[PDB]
Amino acid sequence: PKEMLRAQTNVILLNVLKQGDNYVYGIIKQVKEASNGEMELNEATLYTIFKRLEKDGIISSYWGDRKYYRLTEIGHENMRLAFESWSRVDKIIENLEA
Amino acid sequence: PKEMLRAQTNVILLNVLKQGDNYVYGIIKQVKEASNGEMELNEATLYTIFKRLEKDGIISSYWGDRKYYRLTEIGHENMRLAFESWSRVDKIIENLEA
Ligand SMILES: Cc1cc2nc3c(=O)[nH]c(=O)nc-3n(C[C@H](O)[C@H](O)[C@H](O)CO)c2cc1C
Repeated sequence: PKEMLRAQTNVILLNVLKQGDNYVYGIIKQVKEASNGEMELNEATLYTIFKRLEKDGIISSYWGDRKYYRLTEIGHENMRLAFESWSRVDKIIENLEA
Repeated sequence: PKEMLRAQTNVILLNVLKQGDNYVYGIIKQVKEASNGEMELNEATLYTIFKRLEKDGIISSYWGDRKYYRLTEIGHENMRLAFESWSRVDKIIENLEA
């Protein structure tokens, strides 16, 4: 299911960035560690996703003193809205089971 | 965010069907109750989503002795796979926070 994995990777990448500004290799390390090894992102997958997020204003980038990525203001608020509504969804689903 | 609401509604509808075969009005009642009133689905929204799920083999339909909908075999397994991987995602996200 290609576009569910895509969605999953998006959420994860945004959450890494939420923890702090980071660069591609740093992100890939953090995701591999937090996933107990089960998830090893390809450098190129990150460039594809980051090209799209930048265009949509959700993230921005800049150079160290190596390319760093940053969650924008829009990006933070979009994450908050997403977490809020998906949490409603999770409780609705909880009420359907019992 | 049109296509996130769409995704949310999909998950909810599939979970209703997971609880048991149901018909459009019954589903809408159950979702409104489980959502403490915050979520009132339109009859037409359900037809749009159910047309797509049927085509993809995820659900099927039949008449009572009124149209009933049913999660297919594929449908159940797809739900299980989705719940499993999103649960990995949730734990990965948990490790990134602390
Ligand atoms: C920020 C966030 C975004 C999510 N996005 C999706 C999604 O696009 N599709 C999906 O099926 N589940 C998503 N989920 C998980 C969802 O709440 C649910 O656990 C699974 O969809 C299966 O129940 C998301 C969860 C979080 C916390």
